[PDB]
Amino acid sequence: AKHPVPKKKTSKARRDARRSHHALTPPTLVPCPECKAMKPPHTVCPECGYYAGRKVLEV
Amino acid sequence: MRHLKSGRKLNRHSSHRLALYRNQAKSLLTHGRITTTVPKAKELRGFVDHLIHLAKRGDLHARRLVLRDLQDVKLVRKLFDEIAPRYRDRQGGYTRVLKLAERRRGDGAPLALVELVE
Amino acid sequence: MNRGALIKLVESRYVRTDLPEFRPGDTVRVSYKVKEGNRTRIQDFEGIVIRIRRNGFNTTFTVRKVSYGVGVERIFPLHSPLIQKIDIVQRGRARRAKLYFIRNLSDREIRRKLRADRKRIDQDRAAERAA
Amino acid sequence: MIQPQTYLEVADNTGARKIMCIRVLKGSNAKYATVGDVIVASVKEAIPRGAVKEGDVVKAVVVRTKKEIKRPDGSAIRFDDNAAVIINNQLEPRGTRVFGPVARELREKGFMKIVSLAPEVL
Amino acid sequence: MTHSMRC
Amino acid sequence: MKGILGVKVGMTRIFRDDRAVPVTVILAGPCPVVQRRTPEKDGYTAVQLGFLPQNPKRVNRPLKGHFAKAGVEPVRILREIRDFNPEGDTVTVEIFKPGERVDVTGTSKGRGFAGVMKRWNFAGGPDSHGAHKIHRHPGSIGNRKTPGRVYKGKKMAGHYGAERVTVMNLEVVDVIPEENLLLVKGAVPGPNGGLVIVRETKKA
RNA sequence: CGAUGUCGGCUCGUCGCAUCCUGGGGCUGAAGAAGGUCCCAAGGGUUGGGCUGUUCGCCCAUUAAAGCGGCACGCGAGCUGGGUUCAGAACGUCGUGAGACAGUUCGGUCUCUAUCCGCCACGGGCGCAGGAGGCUUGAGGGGGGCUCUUCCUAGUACGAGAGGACCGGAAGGGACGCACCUCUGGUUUCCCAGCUGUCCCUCCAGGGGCAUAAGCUGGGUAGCCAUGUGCGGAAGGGAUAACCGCUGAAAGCAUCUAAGCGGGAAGCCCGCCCCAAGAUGAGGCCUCCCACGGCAGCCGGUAAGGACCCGGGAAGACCACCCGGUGGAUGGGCCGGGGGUGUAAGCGCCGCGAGGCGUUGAGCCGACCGGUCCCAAUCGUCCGAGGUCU
RNA sequence: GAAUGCCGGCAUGAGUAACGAUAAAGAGGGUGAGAAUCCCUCUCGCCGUAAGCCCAAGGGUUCCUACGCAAUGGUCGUCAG
RNA sequence: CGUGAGGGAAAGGUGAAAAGAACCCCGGGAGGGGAGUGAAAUAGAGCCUGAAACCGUGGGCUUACAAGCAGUCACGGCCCC
Ligand SMILES: [Mg+2]
Ligand SMILES: [Mg+2]
Ligand SMILES: [Mg+2]
Ligand SMILES: [Mg+2]
Ligand SMILES: [Mg+2]
Ligand SMILES: [Mg+2]
Ligand SMILES: [Mg+2]
Ligand SMILES: [Mg+2]
Ligand SMILES: [Mg+2]
Ligand SMILES: [Mg+2]
Ligand SMILES: [Mg+2]
Ligand SMILES: [Mg+2]
Ligand SMILES: [Mg+2]
Ligand SMILES: [Mg+2]
Ligand SMILES: [Mg+2]
Ligand SMILES: [Mg+2]
Ligand SMILES: [Mg+2]
Ligand SMILES: [Mg+2]
Ligand SMILES: [Mg+2]
Ligand SMILES: [Mg+2]
Ligand SMILES: [Mg+2]
Ligand SMILES: [Mg+2]
Ligand SMILES: [Mg+2]
Ligand SMILES: [Mg+2]
Ligand SMILES: [Mg+2]
Ligand SMILES: [Mg+2]
Ligand SMILES: [Mg+2]
Ligand SMILES: [Mg+2]
Ligand SMILES: [Mg+2]
Ligand SMILES: [Mg+2]
Ligand SMILES: [Mg+2]
Ligand SMILES: [Mg+2]
Ligand SMILES: [Mg+2]
Ligand SMILES: [Mg+2]
Ligand SMILES: [Mg+2]
Ligand SMILES: [Mg+2]
Ligand SMILES: [Mg+2]
Ligand SMILES: [Mg+2]
Ligand SMILES: [Mg+2]
Ligand SMILES: [Mg+2]
Ligand SMILES: [Mg+2]
Ligand SMILES: [Mg+2]
Ligand SMILES: [Mg+2]
Ligand SMILES: [Mg+2]
Ligand SMILES: [Mg+2]
Ligand SMILES: [Mg+2]
Ligand SMILES: [Mg+2]
Ligand SMILES: [Mg+2]
Ligand SMILES: [Mg+2]
Ligand SMILES: [Mg+2]
Ligand SMILES: [Mg+2]
Ligand SMILES: [Mg+2]
Ligand SMILES: [Mg+2]
Ligand SMILES: [Mg+2]
Ligand SMILES: [Mg+2]
Ligand SMILES: [Mg+2]
Ligand SMILES: [Mg+2]
Ligand SMILES: [Mg+2]
Ligand SMILES: [Mg+2]
Ligand SMILES: [Mg+2]
Ligand SMILES: [Mg+2]
Ligand SMILES: [Mg+2]
Ligand SMILES: [Mg+2]
Ligand SMILES: [Mg+2]
Ligand SMILES: [Mg+2]
Ligand SMILES: [Mg+2]
Ligand SMILES: [Mg+2]
Ligand SMILES: [Mg+2]
Ligand SMILES: [Mg+2]
Ligand SMILES: [Mg+2]
Ligand SMILES: [Mg+2]
Ligand SMILES: [Mg+2]
Ligand SMILES: [Mg+2]
Ligand SMILES: [Mg+2]
Ligand SMILES: [Mg+2]
Ligand SMILES: [Mg+2]
Ligand SMILES: [Mg+2]
Ligand SMILES: [Mg+2]
Ligand SMILES: [Mg+2]
Ligand SMILES: [Mg+2]
Ligand SMILES: [Mg+2]
Ligand SMILES: [Mg+2]
Ligand SMILES: [Mg+2]
Ligand SMILES: [Mg+2]
Ligand SMILES: [Mg+2]
Ligand SMILES: [Mg+2]
Ligand SMILES: [Mg+2]
Ligand SMILES: [Mg+2]
Ligand SMILES: [Mg+2]
Ligand SMILES: [Mg+2]
Ligand SMILES: [Mg+2]
Ligand SMILES: [Mg+2]
Ligand SMILES: [Mg+2]
Ligand SMILES: [Mg+2]
Ligand SMILES: [Mg+2]
Ligand SMILES: [Mg+2]
Ligand SMILES: [Mg+2]
Ligand SMILES: [Mg+2]
Ligand SMILES: [Mg+2]
Ligand SMILES: [Mg+2]
Ligand SMILES: [Mg+2]
Ligand SMILES: [Mg+2]
Ligand SMILES: [Mg+2]
Ligand SMILES: [Mg+2]
Ligand SMILES: [Mg+2]
Ligand SMILES: [Mg+2]
Ligand SMILES: [Mg+2]
Ligand SMILES: [Mg+2]
Ligand SMILES: [Mg+2]
Ligand SMILES: [Mg+2]
Ligand SMILES: [Mg+2]
Ligand SMILES: [Mg+2]
Ligand SMILES: [Mg+2]
Ligand SMILES: [Mg+2]
Ligand SMILES: [Mg+2]
Ligand SMILES: [Mg+2]
Ligand SMILES: [Mg+2]
Ligand SMILES: [Mg+2]
Ligand SMILES: [Mg+2]
Ligand SMILES: [Mg+2]
Ligand SMILES: [Mg+2]
Ligand SMILES: [Mg+2]
Ligand SMILES: [Mg+2]
Ligand SMILES: [Mg+2]
Ligand SMILES: [Mg+2]
Ligand SMILES: [Mg+2]
Ligand SMILES: [Mg+2]
Ligand SMILES: [Mg+2]
Ligand SMILES: [Mg+2]
Ligand SMILES: [Mg+2]
Ligand SMILES: [Mg+2]
Ligand SMILES: [Mg+2]
Ligand SMILES: [Mg+2]
Ligand SMILES: [Mg+2]
Ligand SMILES: [Mg+2]
Ligand SMILES: [Mg+2]
Ligand SMILES: [Mg+2]
Ligand SMILES: [Mg+2]
Ligand SMILES: [Mg+2]
Ligand SMILES: [Mg+2]
Ligand SMILES: [Mg+2]
Ligand SMILES: [Mg+2]
Ligand SMILES: [Mg+2]
Ligand SMILES: [Mg+2]
Ligand SMILES: [Mg+2]
Ligand SMILES: [Mg+2]
Ligand SMILES: [Mg+2]
Ligand SMILES: [Mg+2]
Ligand SMILES: [Mg+2]
Ligand SMILES: [Mg+2]
Ligand SMILES: [Mg+2]
Ligand SMILES: [Mg+2]
Ligand SMILES: [Mg+2]
Ligand SMILES: [Mg+2]
Ligand SMILES: [Mg+2]
Ligand SMILES: [Mg+2]
Ligand SMILES: [Mg+2]
Ligand SMILES: [Mg+2]
Ligand SMILES: [Mg+2]
Ligand SMILES: [Mg+2]
Ligand SMILES: [Mg+2]
Ligand SMILES: [Mg+2]
Ligand SMILES: [Mg+2]
Ligand SMILES: [Mg+2]
Ligand SMILES: [Mg+2]
Ligand SMILES: [Mg+2]
Ligand SMILES: [Mg+2]
Ligand SMILES: [Mg+2]
Ligand SMILES: [Mg+2]
Ligand SMILES: [Mg+2]
Ligand SMILES: [Mg+2]
Ligand SMILES: [Mg+2]
Ligand SMILES: [Mg+2]
Ligand SMILES: [Mg+2]
Ligand SMILES: [Mg+2]
Ligand SMILES: [Mg+2]
Ligand SMILES: [Mg+2]
Ligand SMILES: [Mg+2]
Ligand SMILES: [Mg+2]
Ligand SMILES: [Mg+2]
Ligand SMILES: [Mg+2]
Ligand SMILES: [Mg+2]
Ligand SMILES: [Mg+2]
Ligand SMILES: [Mg+2]
Ligand SMILES: [Mg+2]
Ligand SMILES: [Mg+2]
Ligand SMILES: [Mg+2]
Ligand SMILES: [Mg+2]
Ligand SMILES: [Mg+2]
Ligand SMILES: [Mg+2]
Ligand SMILES: [Mg+2]
Ligand SMILES: [Mg+2]
Ligand SMILES: [Mg+2]
Ligand SMILES: [Mg+2]
Ligand SMILES: [Mg+2]
Ligand SMILES: [Mg+2]
Ligand SMILES: [Mg+2]
Ligand SMILES: [Mg+2]
Ligand SMILES: [Mg+2]
Ligand SMILES: [Mg+2]
Ligand SMILES: [Mg+2]
Ligand SMILES: [Mg+2]
Ligand SMILES: [Mg+2]
Ligand SMILES: [Mg+2]
Ligand SMILES: [Mg+2]
Ligand SMILES: [Mg+2]
Ligand SMILES: [Mg+2]
Ligand SMILES: [Mg+2]
Ligand SMILES: [Mg+2]
Ligand SMILES: [Mg+2]
Ligand SMILES: [Mg+2]
Ligand SMILES: [Mg+2]
Ligand SMILES: [Mg+2]
Ligand SMILES: [Mg+2]
Ligand SMILES: [Mg+2]
Ligand SMILES: [Mg+2]
Ligand SMILES: [Mg+2]
Ligand SMILES: [Mg+2]
Ligand SMILES: [Mg+2]
Ligand SMILES: [Mg+2]
Ligand SMILES: [Mg+2]
Ligand SMILES: [Mg+2]
Ligand SMILES: [Mg+2]
Ligand SMILES: [Mg+2]
Ligand SMILES: [Mg+2]
Ligand SMILES: [Mg+2]
Ligand SMILES: [Mg+2]
Ligand SMILES: [Mg+2]
Ligand SMILES: [Mg+2]
Ligand SMILES: [Mg+2]
Ligand SMILES: [Mg+2]
Ligand SMILES: [Mg+2]
Ligand SMILES: [Mg+2]
Ligand SMILES: [Mg+2]
Ligand SMILES: [Mg+2]
Ligand SMILES: [Mg+2]
Ligand SMILES: [Mg+2]
Ligand SMILES: [Mg+2]
Ligand SMILES: [Mg+2]
Ligand SMILES: [Mg+2]
Ligand SMILES: [Mg+2]
Ligand SMILES: [Mg+2]
Ligand SMILES: [Mg+2]
Ligand SMILES: [Mg+2]
Ligand SMILES: [Mg+2]
Ligand SMILES: [Mg+2]
Ligand SMILES: [Mg+2]
Ligand SMILES: [Mg+2]
Ligand SMILES: [Mg+2]
Ligand SMILES: [Mg+2]
Ligand SMILES: [Mg+2]
Ligand SMILES: [Mg+2]
Ligand SMILES: [Mg+2]
Ligand SMILES: [Mg+2]
Ligand SMILES: [Mg+2]
Ligand SMILES: [Mg+2]
Ligand SMILES: [Mg+2]
Ligand SMILES: [Mg+2]
Ligand SMILES: [Mg+2]
Ligand SMILES: [Mg+2]
Ligand SMILES: [Mg+2]
Ligand SMILES: [Mg+2]
Ligand SMILES: [Mg+2]
Ligand SMILES: [Mg+2]
Ligand SMILES: [Mg+2]
Ligand SMILES: [Mg+2]
Ligand SMILES: [Mg+2]
Ligand SMILES: [Mg+2]
Ligand SMILES: [Mg+2]
Ligand SMILES: [Mg+2]
Ligand SMILES: [Mg+2]
Ligand SMILES: [Mg+2]
Ligand SMILES: [Mg+2]
Ligand SMILES: [Mg+2]
Ligand SMILES: [Mg+2]
Ligand SMILES: [Zn+2]
Repeated sequence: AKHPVPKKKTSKARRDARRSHHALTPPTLVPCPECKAMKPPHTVCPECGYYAGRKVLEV
Repeated sequence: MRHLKSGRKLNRHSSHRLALYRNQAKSLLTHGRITTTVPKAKELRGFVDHLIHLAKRGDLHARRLVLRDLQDVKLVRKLFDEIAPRYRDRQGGYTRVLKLAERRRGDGAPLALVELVE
Repeated sequence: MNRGALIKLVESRYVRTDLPEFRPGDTVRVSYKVKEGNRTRIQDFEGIVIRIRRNGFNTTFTVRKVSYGVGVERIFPLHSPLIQKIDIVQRGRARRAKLYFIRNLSDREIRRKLRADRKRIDQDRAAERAA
Repeated sequence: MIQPQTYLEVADNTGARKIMCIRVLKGSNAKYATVGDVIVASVKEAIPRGAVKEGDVVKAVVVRTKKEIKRPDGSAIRFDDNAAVIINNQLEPRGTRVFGPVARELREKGFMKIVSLAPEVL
Repeated sequence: MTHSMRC
Repeated sequence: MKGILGVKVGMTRIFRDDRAVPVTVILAGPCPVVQRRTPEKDGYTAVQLGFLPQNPKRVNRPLKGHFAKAGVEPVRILREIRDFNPEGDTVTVEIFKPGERVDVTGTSKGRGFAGVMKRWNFAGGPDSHGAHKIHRHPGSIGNRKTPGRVYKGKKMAGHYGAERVTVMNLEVVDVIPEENLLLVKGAVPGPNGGLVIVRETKKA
């Protein structure tokens, strides 16, 4: 190869347009049915340790 | 292509991955429950389920087959005397995986618990 | 649906059950229907079964024989309608399923390697005593 | 599956012992020859005083192949060598004996004399 | 690295 | 111009006249007519076929109305056959007789991102004689300053397969109406379990 | 000349036509067959090798043919580096010499990261006056387009003989293309077995690690595959090219033309296969929702629906796509079948022993075809119309 | 306003290449505001004419212990030359 | 930096006076929010003034059928005085 190189400085407009896909999606949280704390669905509740109705974990 | 191919690789060569399953199997049967990453936990289910099932059969052949993977006669005794009778009338499904809410700080890894079933 | 059963159902019109059972290492004679010019005759092919690859109705088997100095291998569909009959000529005892290694053996090296399967030979003589 | 450079045994009494294919005489650019196909060949090894000698460029029809050939009845056949019989420009053998089995395919391809001279036809 | 020679 | 929706079951072979015949088995029927496309109403002529019955516990209200206007149980797939106007209200395998010729359309197997050698039968480079990291590379993709660009339609690496493919003029070997089965000589696009479409051939 | 890398080859094409072959023609010093010559024609095709760095060319064996040219002598941020083109060395030659030679000879560093245009693929956004879930039309593109042999007609027409047709029909090939895994043939990193050395468990027996990122060896399912299998080039309709006419003046005859009308190419248009309404010219049909509450707008709450999350998938880089989420067979287990390996361990018997035999086609057993709620897809959340104007 | 000018600052490339041998990791317990990365235990792997041990050069407190984690450590850090 | 001869930097400023921010609050700390000092604290020690490139938050106008050395001339729309 022969070491390709930027031909021009990218403009502020073009730099930021490339970043139009960079915003984070906020986390998906559901209320835990036992303690009502917000937590990711399909995970053992980190606040009360419940899942599928029963205690599973010590918090 | 991976069409209809079964079995994760877990970025380990063939003898590292095998030793990985054996050491997790030793750990889960020692403690009843462990935490790993989700993909490791999902693979451990079948590897352990087969060993528990052999202990359910309980003959000498089945004990020697299990000792290839588990190596520890004490642990195998525990599996045959204490663990296996728990599952005499349970047709498969000896292990369960539940996903944990919080990732590991140092690499963001999704974690999960694996445990023997009641 | 069950696709496997549908295929087995399609194949069931062509499955045979009249042929003898044999194993790699057995010596067999296949009476095979051949089209030669205008007529069709039954030409026998006798040799060692060196391979059986199984797949239900699609299982095939390979027979090796020496003929006027040249080794001949012949592959047969086990349920082909062109097979008249199969005659067990001899039971041999092999230790593996595929006998490719006998291509490189001398005739006496093969005889020393595939001695008569005296057990299955006695079971053959045990049957054929029907009444 | 014979191609240029392939050595072949000679299954006749013409004196040639080994021929090397230099052409597959099946169209403009056939890659391979099988039983029943004609090749052009150079005679690499011969016995003394025979009809054909080392260096002759001859024609030959292929009679046996180690690549198995398939048949409409679902069967296949396979020999331990690749063998040919030297012929003249009317497809007739230039010898008087054919040694070893030959493929039944030679019959429908027009090589009836070779088929009758053969000790077995498989 | 030997320079290219347009000679 | 007849057609029917089907499922690829799998390949096997059968013996017909001392000949081995490779076949692909297709479960085709039965296909309820769900809608008819008319020149008065739609601008052209075709039948909307249904295929495979579906759990109504999965059919939303816009679809339930559509099936209702035709008086049909809910089916999993709706596909049109163009210039087909069957007399009955249901299409079965019996519209094909052994010996007819059919075209079969399926979704080919997907190779994902495919290299130039697998996708386009390119030759690659040498594997020795100094070949430097180009063993599977396409080589040149153009000229120089004229035209100074690459042709549209240039064969390059990219996605390959999981595309619509029609294999044409296959022989119907057998029709097994009891089982809604179609035997077709040769090979048919796609995986076992994939949807296919079986039309009367356009070759003469 | 503050650098436009320079031969040949390889790869990948694409174009021109002064056409090498295949298709259509006129003339022939064209009997036939085969030629010669010119016209039309660029749709497709145009082989493998020996020699040389070679381009070219000669030769061998074939072929329907082995076309000639352009694209920076197309293509080194695509590869090569034989040649050419530094430094070493040598020969012939020239020079007193140092040195010199499109003269020869042997050797001699070819730079991981692509910003923009372009190209191949794939998403996100918004638009397409109400909003949705489906099914579609095809403007416009792209793909494809080759050809030979034998047989019948018929040993006929023609020809003294040798030889040998048109037209029409039939079968079988080569290469190429798409798809496929039933068969044939591969692979199959742990699916089974055998083997050595060593260390270990537990002494025997039985096992485990390591010898490669499989220690080695013999096999090998699904998948992915070609060497294997199916299918394609068309048919047909239309308009033409050269070319051949019908009728027919000007010009009492003649003239394919000036009015008019026929025939006529592998080429052109359509037909086949694929994409395709960002076709902003944003299309059509079927079905569903509906006029919610507050000062073409606004903001909230909903509708039909959609998304998120999760179980996954011959779908896949990611995303997308497709299936499923307890009203469930989606993955994992388990069970049955298939399939592979090829007769486990243990015990009994024979042998001093290595081993042998029986139990036994045994045991183990990925993915394939299925069954089964034993395990996990818990529980939920968030969006989402009220339809401008003549 | 230019001198491939000089000194300094700050951009672009870009959340890109890379994070330095493919000997390799897994779990449980503990500590701590915080742990894949520190400590302990079991399992696994690697070297073993070394990747073990002892001298000489050279280096010059890096040694041991307590307290620490801004920076140095290619990540992290409660650990550390 | 260099074996060495030798080469050879960068780096000034709170306030009139430390009165250099007790005490409380969040935080492991860093850092901040109050309180307090001061004529002044965007003089708070990373301290006079504090330009420019460069980065960011908020607001007005504008932009998803469109061809561009980016301006200029004209007209219209919207926002502001
Ligand atoms: Mg380069
Ligand atoms: Mg390179
Ligand atoms: Mg390189
Ligand atoms: Mg570079
Ligand atoms: Mg520039
Ligand atoms: Mg740039
Ligand atoms: Mg700039
Ligand atoms: Mg700007
Ligand atoms: Mg900005
Ligand atoms: Mg950009
Ligand atoms: Mg980006
Ligand atoms: Mg955001
Ligand atoms: Mg691939
Ligand atoms: Mg794929
Ligand atoms: Mg791969
Ligand atoms: Mg699967
Ligand atoms: Mg595995
Ligand atoms: Mg996988
Ligand atoms: Mg990796
Ligand atoms: Mg790795
Ligand atoms: Mg790793
Ligand atoms: Mg990685
Ligand atoms: Mg290993
Ligand atoms: Mg515990
Ligand atoms: Mg853990
Ligand atoms: Mg882990
Ligand atoms: Mg299993
Ligand atoms: Mg016991
Ligand atoms: Mg096992
Ligand atoms: Mg869970
Ligand atoms: Mg999560
Ligand atoms: Mg951490
Ligand atoms: Mg980290
Ligand atoms: Mg099947
Ligand atoms: Mg023999
Ligand atoms: Mg024998
Ligand atoms: Mg032996
Ligand atoms: Mg023996
Ligand atoms: Mg026996
Ligand atoms: Mg011979
Ligand atoms: Mg001979
Ligand atoms: Mg001679
Ligand atoms: Mg000689
Ligand atoms: Mg000689
Ligand atoms: Mg001869
Ligand atoms: Mg004979
Ligand atoms: Mg299959
Ligand atoms: Mg039939
Ligand atoms: Mg399909
Ligand atoms: Mg489809
Ligand atoms: Mg597909
Ligand atoms: Mg490639
Ligand atoms: Mg391809
Ligand atoms: Mg290929
Ligand atoms: Mg190649
Ligand atoms: Mg090549
Ligand atoms: Mg290659
Ligand atoms: Mg290579
Ligand atoms: Mg390279
Ligand atoms: Mg290489
Ligand atoms: Mg390339
Ligand atoms: Mg160039
Ligand atoms: Mg250039
Ligand atoms: Mg270039
Ligand atoms: Mg240009
Ligand atoms: Mg796709
Ligand atoms: Mg296709
Ligand atoms: Mg056909
Ligand atoms: Mg059925
Ligand atoms: Mg220059
Ligand atoms: Mg410059
Ligand atoms: Mg320049
Ligand atoms: Mg330059
Ligand atoms: Mg330059
Ligand atoms: Mg080459
Ligand atoms: Mg011309
Ligand atoms: Mg011509
Ligand atoms: Mg001509
Ligand atoms: Mg003529
Ligand atoms: Mg003549
Ligand atoms: Mg002519
Ligand atoms: Mg052309
Ligand atoms: Mg061309
Ligand atoms: Mg040579
Ligand atoms: Mg050469
Ligand atoms: Mg040459
Ligand atoms: Mg040249
Ligand atoms: Mg020359
Ligand atoms: Mg010719
Ligand atoms: Mg010629
Ligand atoms: Mg040539
Ligand atoms: Mg040229
Ligand atoms: Mg050219
Ligand atoms: Mg030019
Ligand atoms: Mg020139
Ligand atoms: Mg020149
Ligand atoms: Mg060039
Ligand atoms: Mg070039
Ligand atoms: Mg280069
Ligand atoms: Mg070059
Ligand atoms: Mg370049
Ligand atoms: Mg380039
Ligand atoms: Mg360039
Ligand atoms: Mg050189
Ligand atoms: Mg030279
Ligand atoms: Mg120089
Ligand atoms: Mg010399
Ligand atoms: Mg001299
Ligand atoms: Mg002089
Ligand atoms: Mg002189
Ligand atoms: Mg002299
Ligand atoms: Mg010289
Ligand atoms: Mg020169
Ligand atoms: Mg010179
Ligand atoms: Mg000279
Ligand atoms: Mg000269
Ligand atoms: Mg030279
Ligand atoms: Mg010389
Ligand atoms: Mg040289
Ligand atoms: Mg050398
Ligand atoms: Mg060189
Ligand atoms: Mg190189
Ligand atoms: Mg490099
Ligand atoms: Mg680029
Ligand atoms: Mg770019
Ligand atoms: Mg770009
Ligand atoms: Mg540009
Ligand atoms: Mg672009
Ligand atoms: Mg889009
Ligand atoms: Mg829709
Ligand atoms: Mg849909
Ligand atoms: Mg329309
Ligand atoms: Mg359409
Ligand atoms: Mg169109
Ligand atoms: Mg367009
Ligand atoms: Mg077209
Ligand atoms: Mg064509
Ligand atoms: Mg005749
Ligand atoms: Mg004659
Ligand atoms: Mg004809
Ligand atoms: Mg082509
Ligand atoms: Mg292809
Ligand atoms: Mg396939
Ligand atoms: Mg495929
Ligand atoms: Mg298969
Ligand atoms: Mg296969
Ligand atoms: Mg096979
Ligand atoms: Mg295993
Ligand atoms: Mg061992
Ligand atoms: Mg011990
Ligand atoms: Mg032992
Ligand atoms: Mg043993
Ligand atoms: Mg070890
Ligand atoms: Mg070791
Ligand atoms: Mg080795
Ligand atoms: Mg190793
Ligand atoms: Mg091993
Ligand atoms: Mg094999
Ligand atoms: Mg193997
Ligand atoms: Mg396989
Ligand atoms: Mg197989
Ligand atoms: Mg397979
Ligand atoms: Mg495949
Ligand atoms: Mg092939
Ligand atoms: Mg036509
Ligand atoms: Mg007239
Ligand atoms: Mg006239
Ligand atoms: Mg006219
Ligand atoms: Mg006309
Ligand atoms: Mg006419
Ligand atoms: Mg016409
Ligand atoms: Mg044609
Ligand atoms: Mg479409
Ligand atoms: Mg639209
Ligand atoms: Mg559409
Ligand atoms: Mg409009
Ligand atoms: Mg629309
Ligand atoms: Mg996936
Ligand atoms: Mg994914
Ligand atoms: Mg994705
Ligand atoms: Mg969708
Ligand atoms: Mg579908
Ligand atoms: Mg869904
Ligand atoms: Mg659902
Ligand atoms: Mg749900
Ligand atoms: Mg399931
Ligand atoms: Mg289902
Ligand atoms: Mg299941
Ligand atoms: Mg899975
Ligand atoms: Mg079985
Ligand atoms: Mg079996
Ligand atoms: Mg036994
Ligand atoms: Mg035993
Ligand atoms: Mg034993
Ligand atoms: Mg004894
Ligand atoms: Mg034995
Ligand atoms: Mg099992
Ligand atoms: Mg089984
Ligand atoms: Mg099973
Ligand atoms: Mg059920
Ligand atoms: Mg909830
Ligand atoms: Mg100036
Ligand atoms: Mg300046
Ligand atoms: Mg500069
Ligand atoms: Mg200067
Ligand atoms: Mg400067
Ligand atoms: Mg400064
Ligand atoms: Mg600076
Ligand atoms: Mg600077
Ligand atoms: Mg800076
Ligand atoms: Mg900037
Ligand atoms: Mg920067
Ligand atoms: Mg910078
Ligand atoms: Mg950046
Ligand atoms: Mg990124
Ligand atoms: Mg980049
Ligand atoms: Mg990258
Ligand atoms: Mg880098
Ligand atoms: Mg690096
Ligand atoms: Mg990276
Ligand atoms: Mg590393
Ligand atoms: Mg290394
Ligand atoms: Mg090593
Ligand atoms: Mg572990
Ligand atoms: Mg660990
Ligand atoms: Mg650990
Ligand atoms: Mg830990
Ligand atoms: Mg605990
Ligand atoms: Mg840590
Ligand atoms: Mg930490
Ligand atoms: Mg580590
Ligand atoms: Mg530690
Ligand atoms: Mg342990
Ligand atoms: Mg040692
Ligand atoms: Mg000292
Ligand atoms: Mg020091
Ligand atoms: Mg620190
Ligand atoms: Mg730190
Ligand atoms: Mg810190
Ligand atoms: Mg400190
Ligand atoms: Mg640091
Ligand atoms: Mg750090
Ligand atoms: Mg470092
Ligand atoms: Mg601490
Ligand atoms: Mg220390
Ligand atoms: Mg220094
Ligand atoms: Mg220096
Ligand atoms: Mg110093
Ligand atoms: Mg100096
Ligand atoms: Mg002061
Ligand atoms: Mg003052
Ligand atoms: Mg405080
Ligand atoms: Mg506090
Ligand atoms: Mg605190
Ligand atoms: Mg701390
Ligand atoms: Mg403070
Ligand atoms: Mg604060
Ligand atoms: Mg403060
Ligand atoms: Mg005050
Ligand atoms: Mg303040
Ligand atoms: Mg101020
Ligand atoms: Mg101030
Ligand atoms: Mg002052
Ligand atoms: Mg200052
Ligand atoms: Mg200041
Ligand atoms: Mg400041
Ligand atoms: Mg800011
Ligand atoms: Mg702003
Ligand atoms: Mg704003
Ligand atoms: Mg437009
Ligand atoms: Mg607009
Ligand atoms: Mg514009
Ligand atoms: Mg301007
Ligand atoms: Mg303007
Ligand atoms: Mg005006
Ligand atoms: Zn909770």
